[PDB]
Parts: sequence; structure tokens; C-alpha cells
Amino acid sequence: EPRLILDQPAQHTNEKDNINKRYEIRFGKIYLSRPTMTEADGTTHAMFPQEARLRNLTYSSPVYLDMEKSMFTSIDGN
Amino acid sequence: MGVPALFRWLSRKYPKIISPVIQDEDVDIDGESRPTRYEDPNPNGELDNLYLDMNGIVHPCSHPEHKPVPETEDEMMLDVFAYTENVIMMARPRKVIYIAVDGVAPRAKMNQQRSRRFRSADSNAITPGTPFMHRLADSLRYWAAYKLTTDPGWSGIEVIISDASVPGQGQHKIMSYVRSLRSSPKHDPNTTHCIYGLNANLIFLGLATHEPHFKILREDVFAQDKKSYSLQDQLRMTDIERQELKDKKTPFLWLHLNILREYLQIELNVPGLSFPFDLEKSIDDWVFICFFCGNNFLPHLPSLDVRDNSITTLVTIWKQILPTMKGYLTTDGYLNLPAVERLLAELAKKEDYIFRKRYEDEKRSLENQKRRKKNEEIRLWEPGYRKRYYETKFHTKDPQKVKKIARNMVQKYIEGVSWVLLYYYQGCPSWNWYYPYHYAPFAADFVNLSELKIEFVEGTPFRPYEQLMSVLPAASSHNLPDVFRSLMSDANSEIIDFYPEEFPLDMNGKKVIWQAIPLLPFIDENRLLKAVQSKYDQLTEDEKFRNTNRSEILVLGRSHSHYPTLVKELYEEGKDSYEFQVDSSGVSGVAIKLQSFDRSGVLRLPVKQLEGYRHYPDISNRDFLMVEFKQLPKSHAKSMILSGLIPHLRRLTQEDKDSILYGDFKQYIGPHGKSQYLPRQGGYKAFIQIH
Amino acid sequence: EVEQLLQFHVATYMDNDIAGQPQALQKSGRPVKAIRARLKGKEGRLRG
Amino acid sequence: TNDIPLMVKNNPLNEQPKKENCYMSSINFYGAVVEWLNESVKDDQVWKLSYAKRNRQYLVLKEVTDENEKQQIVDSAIPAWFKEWRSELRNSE
Amino acid sequence: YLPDGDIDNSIDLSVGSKHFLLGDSVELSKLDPILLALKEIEKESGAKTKDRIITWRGIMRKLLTLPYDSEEDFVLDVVSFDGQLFIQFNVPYLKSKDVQKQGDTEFHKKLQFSGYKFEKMATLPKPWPECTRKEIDSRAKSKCNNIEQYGAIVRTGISRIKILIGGAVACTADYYDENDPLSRYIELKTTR
Amino acid sequence: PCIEEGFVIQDKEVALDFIGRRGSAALGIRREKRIQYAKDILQKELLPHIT
Repeated sequence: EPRLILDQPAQHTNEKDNINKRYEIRFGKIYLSRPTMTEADGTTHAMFPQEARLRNLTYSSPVYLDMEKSMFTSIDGN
Repeated sequence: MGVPALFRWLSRKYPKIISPVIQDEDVDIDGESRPTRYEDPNPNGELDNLYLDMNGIVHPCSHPEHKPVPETEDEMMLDVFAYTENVIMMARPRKVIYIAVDGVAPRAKMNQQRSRRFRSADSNAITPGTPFMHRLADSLRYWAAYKLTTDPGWSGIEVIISDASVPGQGQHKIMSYVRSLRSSPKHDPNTTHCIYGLNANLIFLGLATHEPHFKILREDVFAQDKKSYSLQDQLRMTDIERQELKDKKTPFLWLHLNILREYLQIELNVPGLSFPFDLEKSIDDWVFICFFCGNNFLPHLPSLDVRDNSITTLVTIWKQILPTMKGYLTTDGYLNLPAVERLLAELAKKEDYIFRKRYEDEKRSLENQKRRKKNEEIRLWEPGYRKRYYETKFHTKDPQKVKKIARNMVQKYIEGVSWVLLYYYQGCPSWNWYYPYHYAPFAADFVNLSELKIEFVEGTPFRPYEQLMSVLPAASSHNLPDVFRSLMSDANSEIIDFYPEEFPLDMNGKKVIWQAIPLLPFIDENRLLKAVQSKYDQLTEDEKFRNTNRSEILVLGRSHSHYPTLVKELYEEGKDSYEFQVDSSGVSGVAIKLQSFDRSGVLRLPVKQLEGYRHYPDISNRDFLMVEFKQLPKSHAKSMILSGLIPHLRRLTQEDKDSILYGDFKQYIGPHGKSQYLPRQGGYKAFIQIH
Repeated sequence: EVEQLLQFHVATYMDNDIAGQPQALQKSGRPVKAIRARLKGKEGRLRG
Repeated sequence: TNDIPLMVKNNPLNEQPKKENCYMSSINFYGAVVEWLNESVKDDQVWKLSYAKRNRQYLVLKEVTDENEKQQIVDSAIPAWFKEWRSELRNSE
Repeated sequence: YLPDGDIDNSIDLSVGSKHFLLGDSVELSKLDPILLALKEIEKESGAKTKDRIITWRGIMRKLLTLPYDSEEDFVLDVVSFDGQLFIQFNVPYLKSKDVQKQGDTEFHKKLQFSGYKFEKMATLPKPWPECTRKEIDSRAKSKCNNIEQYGAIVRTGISRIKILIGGAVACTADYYDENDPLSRYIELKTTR
Repeated sequence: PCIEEGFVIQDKEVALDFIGRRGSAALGIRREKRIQYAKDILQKELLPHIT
């Protein structure tokens, strides 16, 4: 499901003005990083399974998704 | 005249409306065979309102298979009493027992029952205005008072008596009362009703009420193994066989009209409609079609035949033609001229095919009876049948006269059908109109319907003695008053021509004299009324009282809740009139204090008591009350379901629905569920129920 | 009105689930454990 | 109306969405608001109750001191004819 | 009045939205009807009532649903007179609300007109026996407005406080009961 | 026996009406969109893996 579209065809409190204003969210590349743990202070550092076992953390990796916000006007995010 | 084939048609088309009526045998509790107390729960579903048609009970010739033969009217009265206790025991109502007796109905129904009484002709003693009905009214009054005073379970029962003096057709009084209750905004829409009647037409009458919680009690016609053997040899059998007319509990049947309503919802939903399909309006149109196919008011159409499934033919015709309509054929008592015009035009196109098919069917039937065991010669299959028919019936060779007479036939027939529809949906619209011809026209004659005009004259109900002499033939002058006898049978009377001893018989191509055409001259009202009013002054005081119409009577129990209020108003504050609206009993109308009623008097049985018939003791008037009753004013009542109407549980399960399209059980009576609507699609209740 | 106040106090003390009127709620928001519920339900003593 | 509080709690899809009944709490909040309105406002005082959805923490009640705006609010609420009607009622009293 | 079978017609709730009427918010927010009724009952009785709070149904619904319906903003004005409190909307904030309102899309206007059209179709101007067929089938072409409305002035009690509320009644069940008028009242709503 | 019992249904439209009649859901949808609902039921959720 790569796209999510919200559309306003015309007559959006307009005096019979037609403009297809669409905002689209497009899903792109998925980025996976090495397992990193963020301290309660705010600092982040690389985590290893021994530290997760001792500190009762969860060995996990953050995942980044590229959603791009495309603006469409033609009458017819990192 | 009425056809049980209509009941046969319903059985063979919609068999699920039939129930065999659990016979109320004495309840065996802990070894005690308790006689069924009226307060005991009904094993056949509780009933709120019970309207009785006395024409179906006190009318011996309707059941001549046995031998009632009461030499004295006392035996008649006591047997009628026993039959009434039997029917109310097996029905067991809870709110209202409307005892309705035939009166004076409008002029067209007068013509119908005039034909009925002429062909029928003590069996003939059952007719309003006669002393037999005069004693019947008093006997029913005393029986109602006795039952109200004696039975502990009749505290909440109110009996409304419309004696023979009160004008109106039997079931027409029930219809007027139902409409009067409907006109009150405080009416309960879920009040279940039931009418004890023998005529099949009552079915459509229920559909006229637009009250789904309605049922009809009838005799089990399909199950009589009648015997007429010796009276003593029935002692052989005790369980399997008894005297089916005197010693065996006669089985009954119940026609539930809500199941029929669900049916007619199913098969009348034709596809591809320019306008939304309404089940109410479609049901009204179906009742209209049933009336068009034949009724006690209008004559027999020469193309539609009940046992030839002409009802199915017209249903199919409506199925083809409804997509092309923009609206229904009729709406809430009034006709839509273009739609009925188009449907009659389609039937006119099918007329030649139908006539030819009838011709081959007649020839094949005659061939079948060949191996199995006023000159006619009309030759309906041959062309020019209409002209020959008009020449034979009217003896007029003028084509212009025939065309004008046919146009008048069309206008009068439209007026009469609208009259009947308004009569069954809005009360009586006219007491004087009658159909002025002996026959029905062809559908091909129904053209330019919008040009025709509709009018009516309300008038007044006819005098009971005038009506009696208009309905009593020369062979039953005993009931007719001796003063008017010279006006009926004497050859020197000015109106002797109205009653010929011999009249022409028109077979009209029928098979049995039961459905023949009794060709008789139409009654001229003017000279007849003048003649009867000429000798009206020679009547006695009792005859004049029996010739005077009166108002409704209401009889109420002393232990009833509404009795102290009526006492405190009428007999204490001196108020002459009181208004009901809704009450605890569902009755509504105008109450008048009755001066003839004696508060301290004693009411005595007008029937000489016979031993072994549960002797009736005299009961003083102190133990009940009686008032003069009126209804709410007449109003234009729509044909649509009321708000708050709770439907019942659907009897059909996906089998009859498929079969109709593609060629105890007492829980289907009351209002199953509490919501007037049903969950579906994406509602809260629907989504919760589905998953 | 103060008498009705005392009546409502004793009612909430004895009965918790009162129809059409609020129950006595503790400072933590939980309803006050009335003596009627002490013998009814899973928390009741009769079930055990 | 009297069945809706029981209907929502007895739904089969979500038997236990919350251990605290929202309807009785709503009625209690309504009663508390009514009592606070009656107790706080004194005689012949014009006040303003503005609810801000940005806060959603408490209700703020303020007094009106501008005579012109107070009179305009009174005229919007109390028309003149009703004012003289209550004035003659007071004179009778 | 709304039969079950009427649903099967698949009636659209957008017929006539282009000529929808809307009354003035400031005019409808005034407490004129309640004060008129109060003057009438005071003249009839001749003694001052013990009522304390005067309000409308919508204001008190907002005050009741505030904790769990927190997606709308409002400002109200309270005036104390003769020991009685009259509360209503705030005129400048109501004007600001109208300013925000004309920016609403025609979809929201169509939804509001759909609700009002449902109310029009499910009601009758007279009791059912006294209604005619024309008054029934012409509800599809009936103009819809927010100006004309019916209300009930009802005394209610919370703790020690008597509140006189003016509630906009959509319709009644089947008639009007002069003993307990509240028992026959019925309103209508629309939801996705 | 299956051949002889399946005779009241003749063409595709009446078959679609028949299958949509029993397709749970609401009532009163009527043929004009009950046929569409039946076609949707035949297309998706009826052997989705094949096509």
C-alpha cells in the first residue's frame, strides 16, 4: 500500500473555483540501523545483548521509513 | 356467493398461514380435570380485541348439516348462548368483545343482500326490523349482563352491542369502530384483533385495517367427515369418532394476516421501478385487484374468473406494467386514473388471448367430461362477441346508443369501485348510491378515464320497514308487516311491479345456479318511498319502535375500574355527556347517561329457561352498568402503518421465499422483539448481532 | 434536605450499586465497598 | 434513555473498556457544575465562563467590569420590556 | 412518524441543500422565550418563583459532555438579576464562531442539511390523524431552516437547585400529554 | 441429481440474485445492487489465491 491520498477537487469555500488540491503520502526505502539504546538522559549509544540482559532492556533496532509528502495541483519527509 | 376457493387458493399458494387451533380441553393439573377458567392462560396466544360477527353464529341456514330445528325461540337463544361461550372460551380475549349485529347498510350492499334474500327465500327470520331480531337484541343484552356479573374473569371486559336497529353492515361496523380508534392519537398500535367470521373477504378487510397484528378464526372446512347415521350408534367410538356436529369438538383454523403481509411484501417487489416500492401501497393495490376480480358490491366481470386464477393473472399484469408507471394505481382510498387506465389497457390487449384460451379450455373440459362419464349462441371465441352480447342484453341496435351506454358503464363502474374503496378505508361515503346495471363492462371500454367525473350523495339510512319490504320477497310475507303487505303482494298496489312472482333467470354461461345472475328490475326509490310513507301512518306503537334506528349500547361490569368514574360523573354531577378518548380498556367515544336504565331495577331473562341448560338466575341492575355509546367524529384515515408498530417473528426461512419467486407455532402471533425497526447493514444493533 | 443527605450517606454505606444515583466513590476513584457487596459476588464472602 | 447506560456497558464486543462508568461521572460533573454556578455567582453580578480546549484541565470563571459590555450583555439577555415588567413586579413587592 | 419500510426507498439526504436556510446565531441565542414564559407564570401566580438557574438545553449539554466531548470551544455569559442567574452565549465569541463557520466546506453544510432533512422527513406538523397526504409526501421538497423551532420550558431539580431549562423538542411520540408532557417526547439524530 | 435440482436457475443474472439473497448482510438491497454484491463475493473472498 504505497500511497495515501487526500483530495479536495473544487468548491472548498470557493466562488466556483476549480483546483484539485491533493496531498499524497508515498512510502519509500526502509532503513535498518544497528541496535542502539537511548539513555533516559537523551544520549544514544550502541547496545549489545549482554547489556540488554543485565539492564532488562530489549535488543531492538530502530526502523526508518521514507514518507514523502507530494503536493498535486492540476485540474483534470526524509 | 363467496368462494372458499379463495381459501383454497391461499392454502395452495401460501400454506404457512394455516394453524389448526389447539382445542381448549379441560386442563388436567395434578389429576384435577379443571374446566378451562376464562382467567387461565391461553395455549393459543393471548388476544386483546375480539369482534364477533353474529351473522356467522346466529344464522342456522349457514350450517344446515346438523338439525338445530328450534321449535321455540328459547332453544335458539340458548344454543346461540352456548356457541358464544364455546367460541369465547377457545379464543379468550382480554379487552373488548364487540358483539356486532347486522343493521342497515348502504344501498349497493342493500342490492347485494336483496339478491341474497330473494334467492334464499325460521331461517328467514334473521333480518333487522323483525320481532325475531327484537327478541335477539334483548336476549344478547341479558346474556352480556349475566356474563359480566357472574364470571369473575370478566371484570375488565366491556361489551359493545350494535343491535339490528343500529344501521350498518356487520363487518362494516367493526371497520368503522377500528377507524374511530385509529382517529384517536392515543390509540395503541400494537392492539391485536380477531374477527370470528366465515366470509373469506375478511382477509382483505384485515389488510384494509393496516394492522398487522390481526387474525381470523374460521371453521376447519377441510376436515369435516360429515355423517348422518343413527343417533345411538355413535356410542361405539369415544375418541376417534364422535358425532361431528353434536358430540365432537369441531376443529377450527386461524388465518394470520401478518404472514400474508410478509408474503405480499415478498412477491410484489417487482424489479426496475421508476418510483420507490412501498409495501403499504402495494398491499393496498393488491386488495384493490382482489376487489376488482369480484366482490359482493360490483357485478361479475366477464373476463376475470376467481377459480381460473384471474387474481394471479392480474398480479402478473401488475408485474409487467408497474415498471412503466410513475405511480401506484390507487392511494389511500382514491384512484389514480392514468395508472388504472394503463393496466386496463394492457388487460384489453390480453383480452383476445384470454378469450381464445378460455375457448380452448372450455372445449378441452367438455372433452374431459365426455370420457369421464337468452338464446346463448354468443360465441365469445368468434369475433363480434361484444356487439352480439349488447344486442342480446339490451335489444338496442343503435351503435351510438351502445357506445354511450358503454361510456356510462365505465363511468359508473369507476365511481362504484372508488365508492367501495372509500367504503372500506374511510367509512361509508354514501348511503344511497348503488350500481345501476346488472353487468360489468369490458376492459377495452376503459378509455379516457381522466375525463370522467366522480360524485356521491351521502343521504340517510333507509327505514327498517321500508328496507324489509324492499328485501322480503312475496314468499316470505310473514316477517313483513301486514300493513305493507297490500303494498307488496296485492295486484292493486302502485308498486306491485317491483315484486314479480316469476323473474327471468340468466345463467350467464355459468355452471351452477349458486353463481347465476338473478335478473331483477331495479327498485325505483321515489315512488316506493311515497307508497310506503302513504301507509306508514297505520303502524302501531310497537311497530314504529321496531322501525326506529337507535344508538350503540355499552355494558360494563360493576367491578370494572371505569365504572366508579362513570358513576361519579353521570349519576352524581348530572353531566349528560362524557368523552372517553383512550381508557384502560381501549374503548373511546361519547358516553350518554341512559334514563331508561334503572339503577335499582332487576334485569330478568327474556327466555323461558329449559332444564339442563345451566339455568340463568335473575340478577339486579345494581351489579353492572349500561350507557349509550357513540364513536369519535368521522375523519379521513390514511392507509399506512402507525408509529411504534412492533413486527412479529418471521415465519418464512429462505424456503418459501425462493419457491414463490422460482417455480402449535404460537410464537408468530405477538410482537416479537421490542423495537419497531429491525437491525440491518451497518447499524449498532446489526453490527453487534452479526459479530 | 440535610436529613436526605444523612439518608444518602447511610444508603451508600449499606448499598453500593444503587439504581439511578451515583455510588460512594473513594478518594482514589474506586467505589466504596458497601456491606451489601461483602456477601455477593466473587469478592463476596458467600462465594468464598 | 434509561437503558443506554446499561446497553453500552453490556456490549459483547468490549465487555471491559473501562472500570469507571462514564455516565454516572458525567452526571456527577453536571451536578458539580450546577452547584458551583449557584454558589459562586452572587447577586447583580455579570460573569463569563469560557472553556478552552487547549487546556482541558480546569474551568475558569471571570467577572465583567466594563459597564458598556456588561450593559450590552444584559440587554442581549434581559430585554428592556422584561426589565420594566420586573421593575413593576418589584414595586408591587 | 417514520415507518420501517421508508428506509428501503434509499432516500438521499442531500435533496435541496443548495437552498438551505440558516438563522442568526445571536438572535437564537437570546433568552427571550424563557423570560416571556417566566413573566407569564409570574403574572399568573403573582409570586416570585424559587428557580435559580435559567438556561438552554445545548448550553447545559456542553457543560455536561465537556470532559468526554472536548473538541469544541465555547464562551458563556451569566447575568444575575432578582436573585436569578441567566446564562447564554457570548456575542463576540459567537461572531468569531460564525467567522470560523463560513470557512466550513459544503460537505459539512450538506451533513447539517442532511440532519435537518431527516428531522423534516421523520416528523409531521400535526397529529397523525389530523395530517393530510400532501403534508406527508411533500416533505421531500420542504424547505429546511434553523429558525422555526418548538421548545419546552421545563422545571427540573438538582440537589437543592431548581433549574428552568428551555429544551428544543424535535417532536412528540404520538400526541401531547397535558399531565406528563415529558413522557411522550422524542428527538432525532443522524450518524455515519 | 445436482443437474436436475439446479433447474430453476437458468442464466447468470438469476444465479447472482440467488447467491446474493443468502449472502447474509442486510435486507431490501434488491437486485440492482444485490447482483453487484454477489459479483464482489464471487470475485474476492471466493478462491482468492487463484486470481
